[PDB]
Amino acid sequence: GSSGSSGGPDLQPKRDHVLHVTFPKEWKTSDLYQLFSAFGNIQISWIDDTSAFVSLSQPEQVQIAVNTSKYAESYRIQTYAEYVGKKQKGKQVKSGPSSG
Repeated sequence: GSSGSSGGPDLQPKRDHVLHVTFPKEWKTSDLYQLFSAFGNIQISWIDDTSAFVSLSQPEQVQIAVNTSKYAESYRIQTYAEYVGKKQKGKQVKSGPSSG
């Protein structure tokens, strides 16, 4: 319990490198790594039974990782902002440059 409002932890930049991927439980760490393997060593974060996160080095890759999910129906990939957007939405016009 503490009073007053001060600073402390720095602020993190837009979560672009991160990608929200939702795959079926049937999947596994092998399916993820292997899939994204195209890029190389990555950090797969297990959130929920069907919720996972992906981390990349360069933003460019994002494009591809997104162009692949387009046709891919089994799984779905989207930008961190795009994903969260649904859950919470501040005050800023929204746009859907992708299916939807």
